[PDB]
Amino acid sequence: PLYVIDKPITLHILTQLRDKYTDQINFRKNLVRLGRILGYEISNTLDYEIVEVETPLGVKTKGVDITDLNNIVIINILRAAVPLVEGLLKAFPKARQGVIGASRVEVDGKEVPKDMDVYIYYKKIPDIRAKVDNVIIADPMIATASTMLKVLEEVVKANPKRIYIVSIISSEYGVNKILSKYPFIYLFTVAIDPELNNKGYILPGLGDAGDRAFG
Amino acid sequence: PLYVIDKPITLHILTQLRDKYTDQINFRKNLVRLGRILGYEISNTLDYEIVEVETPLGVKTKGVDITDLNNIVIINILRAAVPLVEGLLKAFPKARQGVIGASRVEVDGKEVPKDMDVYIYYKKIPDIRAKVDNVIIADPMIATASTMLKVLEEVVKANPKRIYIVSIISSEYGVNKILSKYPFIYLFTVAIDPELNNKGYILPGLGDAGDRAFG
Amino acid sequence: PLYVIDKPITLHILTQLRDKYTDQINFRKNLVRLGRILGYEISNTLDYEIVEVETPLGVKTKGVDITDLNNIVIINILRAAVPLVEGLLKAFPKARQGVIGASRVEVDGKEVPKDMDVYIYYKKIPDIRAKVDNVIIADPMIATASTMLKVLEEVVKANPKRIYIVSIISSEYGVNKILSKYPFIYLFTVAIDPELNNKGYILPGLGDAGDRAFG
Amino acid sequence: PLYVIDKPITLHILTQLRDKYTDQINFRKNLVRLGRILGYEISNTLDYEIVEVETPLGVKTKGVDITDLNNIVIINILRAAVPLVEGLLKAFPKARQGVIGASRVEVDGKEVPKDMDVYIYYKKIPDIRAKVDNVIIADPMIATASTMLKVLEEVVKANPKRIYIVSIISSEYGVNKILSKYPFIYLFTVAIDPELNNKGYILPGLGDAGDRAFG
Ligand SMILES: Nc1nc2c(ncn2[C@@H]2O[C@H](COP(=O)(O)OP(=O)(O)OP(=O)(O)O)[C@@H](O)[C@H]2O)c(=O)[nH]1
Ligand SMILES: Nc1nc2c(ncn2[C@@H]2O[C@H](COP(=O)(O)OP(=O)(O)OP(=O)(O)O)[C@@H](O)[C@H]2O)c(=O)[nH]1
Ligand SMILES: Nc1nc2c(ncn2[C@@H]2O[C@H](COP(=O)(O)OP(=O)(O)OP(=O)(O)O)[C@@H](O)[C@H]2O)c(=O)[nH]1
Ligand SMILES: Nc1nc2c(ncn2[C@@H]2O[C@H](COP(=O)(O)OP(=O)(O)OP(=O)(O)O)[C@@H](O)[C@H]2O)c(=O)[nH]1
Ligand SMILES: O=P(O)(O)OC[C@H]1O[C@H](OP(=O)(O)OP(=O)(O)O)[C@H](O)[C@@H]1O
Ligand SMILES: O=P(O)(O)OC[C@H]1O[C@H](OP(=O)(O)OP(=O)(O)O)[C@H](O)[C@@H]1O
Ligand SMILES: O=P(O)(O)OC[C@H]1O[C@H](OP(=O)(O)OP(=O)(O)O)[C@H](O)[C@@H]1O
Ligand SMILES: O=P(O)(O)OC[C@H]1O[C@H](OP(=O)(O)OP(=O)(O)O)[C@H](O)[C@@H]1O
Ligand SMILES: [Mg+2]
Ligand SMILES: [Mg+2]
Repeated sequence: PLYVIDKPITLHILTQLRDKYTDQINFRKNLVRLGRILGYEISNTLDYEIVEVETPLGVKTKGVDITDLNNIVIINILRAAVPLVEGLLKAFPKARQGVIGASRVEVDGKEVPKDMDVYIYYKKIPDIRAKVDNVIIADPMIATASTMLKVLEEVVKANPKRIYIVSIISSEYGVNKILSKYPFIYLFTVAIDPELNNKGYILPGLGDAGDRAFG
Repeated sequence: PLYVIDKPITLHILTQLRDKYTDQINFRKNLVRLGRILGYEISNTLDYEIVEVETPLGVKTKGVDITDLNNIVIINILRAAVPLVEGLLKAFPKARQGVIGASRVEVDGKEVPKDMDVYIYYKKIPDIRAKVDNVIIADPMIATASTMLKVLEEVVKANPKRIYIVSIISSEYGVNKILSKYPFIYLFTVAIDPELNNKGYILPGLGDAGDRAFG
Repeated sequence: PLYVIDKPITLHILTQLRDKYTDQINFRKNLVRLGRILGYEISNTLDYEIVEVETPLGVKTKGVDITDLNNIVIINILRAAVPLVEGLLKAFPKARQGVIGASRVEVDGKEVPKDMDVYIYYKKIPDIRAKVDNVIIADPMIATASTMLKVLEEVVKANPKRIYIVSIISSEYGVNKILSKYPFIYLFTVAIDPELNNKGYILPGLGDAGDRAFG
Repeated sequence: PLYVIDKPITLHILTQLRDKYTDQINFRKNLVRLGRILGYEISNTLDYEIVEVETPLGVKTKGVDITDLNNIVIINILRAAVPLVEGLLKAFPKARQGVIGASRVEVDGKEVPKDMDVYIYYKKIPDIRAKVDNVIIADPMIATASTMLKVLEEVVKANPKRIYIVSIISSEYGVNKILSKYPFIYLFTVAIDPELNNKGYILPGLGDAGDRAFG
């Protein structure tokens, strides 16, 4: 399932992020912001049940309860996901948090075509309850999806109820590469960019979210 | 224009607010929360223009810019709007803030039928630019709309570009009373309750938002 | 008890507030900020008890518990206290909130000397438990103290355990006028300005906090 | 320079963190909280200059300006520092952010005495301006200081103006091991615990801040 959250509010922030004349304080702050907005979108897609409450004037009345806000396992993909996951926690307070690190298998002869043999050098995920939890992998940029797919490779094994992916900008290539392989995946993103260059950088993109937000 | 923002996320919070076993910290915090969510809805309805930005890799590209986030005049209707306006400011940072106080013309013989001759005892609004600003009157509860209409009576005179109304719960009666009189009004609300009793209290409602949030 | 919280961090923000080239977003945001900082100062003066907790490795160990964070009644003095009280709530989540409005008894012949016969036109305070609660009246500016003293006049009657006053800038005159009358009062403030002019405006002051923050 | 920020407000939160009956939402939230409080302490120790501003009524007047809030390089030591650094950013918005990962040189024969040959497997620090920046390394727990010293080993090389260390709980052993080696270091911490066991765990401590906050 593809969800392209391109409303005015989100395209407004996305524009600020794109703009290179946007300093670090603002670039970082916008990541957190979207995190909370896309965090809200995913919320309106989670499993909920109808409940009954009793108002003050004593009137038992129906209501909704997103019981699944109790089964959230967010997975922070360093280094740029951090700020994104910050805003995500504002929507999923009850989430356990996984941390993952991945590096392109250092080749030597610049090759990044469709695959840069990614490799995990850090992994710390809480227990994922099979067919119960809703895993949410966060990473602002999905370019060649080498990273994402490598992370998924491991998550899929846990067999959680649902698997969500939250990115700001993902590439034409990267979105199809993922969904074709894992069609049951709920992929949320704000914009889907046409192409990526021969270095794996997304175009038009927005530069390096990691350095833009940290350095 | 009526906008009933009844998505799962908003009906979820609304349910917590309804529930009388919800303490003050949480009841108040949920008002602020919705304020920011309904603040986001109104944002996706504001006038924006297409802009062009230059990414880092040097790619001039299109984007949206809600220029109207610059022309916002929020109007806080004491006493319960305060918390609501708190979250609203998180969506409209550039807004000037009006403060208003209204009291039912103290009669003596309990009468609240369709009108309780409301009266303004406090008023402090910034300058409202005719046909430029977008006025946003905030008040969680719209019951008989005596208060709202009394406030509008004064705002309409300013002749702003648009006029929005943000309420959590508004009554069948109160919504129609307002829109029939002022059809051009963008009325945002989460739920619209069937009826109000003979004291002007909304049913099923959620009790007194003012005392629930303050006392 | 006078507490002049003039540390670098607070004098830094106070300076920004003083500066007239500080827009509304920043001026307002700094009020909230100080609110939370002065909110922290008052916290280190509240009654607490020593407690014992059991760490994970199973080690019962001592700790402090500011039990009095449970007995807080904040009193928001319109119109400028609002933003200040916003940050104050971030330190005292468990506080009930009073709202008060006061106006100089509209004379005609500009007189503001030592007294401008203030008058309350709005009042909504929760129940204040005698000798239990710690009342905290918030108002960024204490000039002639006509407002403050008028508000206190009513609060003193409740006979709460303690009474705190949180202001950003208070005048030489206003501070002494209050403490001399009510010596048991814990008055917190960042700076105490030399004098106020013949209109009741503080000098050097920082202008109208109300219009600076709202309009 | 040792700074033990053991005020009631900080010992209050520290107590909640110690307490094993404190869930994840609250344990994590308290880390962020302290981050902002200890972030404020360090602020009152930074180099500032006296400035002059012009109030509204037109009165040039003195003020303080912590110019050094412009030269902050925070260094997040995974995995627990994340939440701590979250609150730290609320005090140092203008900071560049370094990320570091360290692992005990996997031996085989449980030995952790005074040194567990630590090893860095991840490092991404922005440029540190020699004798200009104020580096702030964040890590809630300083036990044997193997991690801290290993991180410092690299930071010292940059020769920044000042080097701060922000921890919640640090051990008798770890504090002296660091300051003896690097006496010019400004070490901030809330509590200093007596001893650590033979596994490197602090006593009384508060358990694993990483798993307490993430899993
Ligand atoms: N039990 C508990 N939950 C908290 C507390 N603080 C935050 N939370 C939860 O964490 C979520 C996000 O919290 P924060 O990081 O403080 O975010 P925020 O900017 O305050 O956002 P909102 O609280 O939604 O307005 C909230 O929606 C709450 O569900 C706390 O002190 N206690
Ligand atoms: N220029 C400026 N704008 C600010 C500052 N702090 C907040 N704002 C603006 O005010 C809005 C809401 O700010 P806050 O009350 O801090 O809300 P928040 O919980 O931090 O929410 P977000 O900043 O959106 O994540 C933001 O979206 C900003 O546009 C500040 O220090 N400087
Ligand atoms: N039980 C409960 N308490 C909350 C919640 N959100 C906030 N609080 C309390 O309210 C205080 C201030 O909350 P906020 O207005 O969200 O402030 P904040 O900017 O998030 O500040 P901190 O939570 O202290 O980091 C906190 O210190 C909490 O004690 C919530 O969802 N549940
Ligand atoms: N220019 C700019 N600075 C911002 C903005 N939002 C936050 N900041 C800065 O970042 C700091 C911490 O911001 P947040 O993470 O929003 O923290 P917060 O809970 O809102 O805390 P306070 O803003 O201090 O009340 C602030 O003190 C500001 O200096 C923004 O929209 N624009
Ligand atoms: O889809 P892919 O082509 O794999 O690219 C996406 C990933 O690459 C970048 O991380 P990087 O390794 O540059 O580290 P960073 O997190 O510090 O940016 C980016 O932050 C994503 O994590
Ligand atoms: O549509 P209406 O029938 O006019 O009712 C709605 C208004 O009444 C209540 O205010 P109240 O006067 O009770 O003061 P409060 O703000 O302290 O609740 C409520 O908070 C609204 O402001
Ligand atoms: O010590 P005093 O001389 O009485 O002055 C202090 C009070 O005066 C101002 O309120 P104002 O009536 O101007 O309304 P405002 O809250 O909108 O600023 C100020 O905001 C204080 O509330
Ligand atoms: O002073 P030391 O004895 O070196 O111990 C302190 C460090 O050890 C822990 O990290 P850990 O390696 O357990 O990973 P974590 O960050 O996930 O807790 C802790 O979070 C500190 O980072
Ligand atoms: Mg909060
Ligand atoms: Mg903010």
